[PDB]
Amino acid sequence: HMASALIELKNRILAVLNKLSDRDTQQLAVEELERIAQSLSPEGIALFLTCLYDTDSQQKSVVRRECIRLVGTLASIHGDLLASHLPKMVANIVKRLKDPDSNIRDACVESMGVLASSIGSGAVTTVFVKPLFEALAEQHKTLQTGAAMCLARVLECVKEPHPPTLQRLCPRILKMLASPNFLAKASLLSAVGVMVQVPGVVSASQLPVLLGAVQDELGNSEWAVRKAAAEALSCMASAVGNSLVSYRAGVIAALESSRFDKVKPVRDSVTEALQLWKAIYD
Repeated sequence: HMASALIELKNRILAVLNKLSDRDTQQLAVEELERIAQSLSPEGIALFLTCLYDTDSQQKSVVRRECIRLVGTLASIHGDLLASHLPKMVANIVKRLKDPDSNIRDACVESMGVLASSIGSGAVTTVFVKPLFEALAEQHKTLQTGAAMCLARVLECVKEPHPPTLQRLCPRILKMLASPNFLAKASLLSAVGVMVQVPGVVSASQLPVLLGAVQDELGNSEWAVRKAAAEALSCMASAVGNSLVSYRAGVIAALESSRFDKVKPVRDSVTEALQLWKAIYD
């Protein structure tokens, strides 16, 4: 009775998902799919997700771009009633972090924001972050650059950020910054820039350690990692400057050197940061 309804649901969904391939029908098709998603049982949800997870797999770009968006769109329509699926959902977005396609990457980040804001205190935040760390541990660049961007988007969107679980994170970030086989330092630096702006993510006692870590990447030989390092320093200035006044002399000294950098984008970045660290009073 219900089970044959689900087969008929699948049929209706598949019928629309094929309209995502043709480009003139693409938005008709998403609109249809969002309408299908608005009226849906628990079991209809699970079926719908299923369909998204399969069509996710590796066959055309616009299609999996849009299936990733709809994982997001689901979350924002149903909130908590969709909560126990969160792990399969996260797992299925992280899987696509591997594609060296920035359209997919953008979709993946965006959806993770939506998930984080829409769905569900406590170790809800665990179910989002563990997969990203496992991703950052894997040795691919495309993957760890993207997991870095998701990690940022997630922390600034998460509705109820358990600080305890979030504060056990800074140790592993330090470790990834220290290692010289970490392939994504520039993006991970960016993420630190966001994380210090997010109340409750970095305990004040870990800020100084992390400032060291960041300031050391002004000596990296990837110029994009040095640029990112300056930028992260600017972020810590306007965000937590006054928390770090003791270290101010240090940072300005570092940057007074770094501003002579061979590479204009590094100079330009170091310049903004220097002015900002010079601007702290409070």
